[PDB]
Amino acid sequence: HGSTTFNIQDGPDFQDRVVNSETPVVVDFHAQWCGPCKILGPRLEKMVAKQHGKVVMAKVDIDDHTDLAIEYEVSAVPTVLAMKNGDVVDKFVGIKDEDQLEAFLKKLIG
Amino acid sequence: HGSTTFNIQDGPDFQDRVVNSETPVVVDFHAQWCGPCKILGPRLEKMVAKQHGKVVMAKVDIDDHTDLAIEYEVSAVPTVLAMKNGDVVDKFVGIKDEDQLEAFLKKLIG
Repeated sequence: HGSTTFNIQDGPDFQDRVVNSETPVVVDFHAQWCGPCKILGPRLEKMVAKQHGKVVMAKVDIDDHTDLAIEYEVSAVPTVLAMKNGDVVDKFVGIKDEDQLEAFLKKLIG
Repeated sequence: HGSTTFNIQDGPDFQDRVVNSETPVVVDFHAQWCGPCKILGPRLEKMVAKQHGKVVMAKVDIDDHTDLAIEYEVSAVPTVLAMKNGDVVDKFVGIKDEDQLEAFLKKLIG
């Protein structure tokens, strides 16, 4: 699909848009009961969008995607994984501000 | 309805077995991706079971029951709420050992 930011809909959708992505990906594990996700989520989303295809953001609602949180050993939300060619290359938990997200994205993109 | 320990199945099951409970209730909010819930869960279930109906334990899987987590402002798991006559009277987050769980239940029960 056209957008660099998207909700993961299922396991195949994850395999295709994350594992098989040809660009680096930020996977944002969140949930509707997690207050801090409501700050982080839109923040990162906007900054990912500004990169115009150099990075993509897969949003994963943990409640709809329990398997995925198990596979990635997510124990709290928000968790954001940086992924490349199918593997995890960086991670953080909790909120980060704009400068920190910018640094996180530059480290991933180059 | 003979067990003092039970999984909450839906909204009405919650209003009936927790809000409308005649006994003190320990509500355990857990998920399959949360490691520490696998220590706490069985430990607390066993200790509640030993009380033979002076308290009950309502288990709430947060992924099957997002709504309850939103209502009770659960921000992380494990979160355990103590409830009586439909109100929240105590709370803790994370694992506790048997001495702590034992004090917690004596404070609740009396």
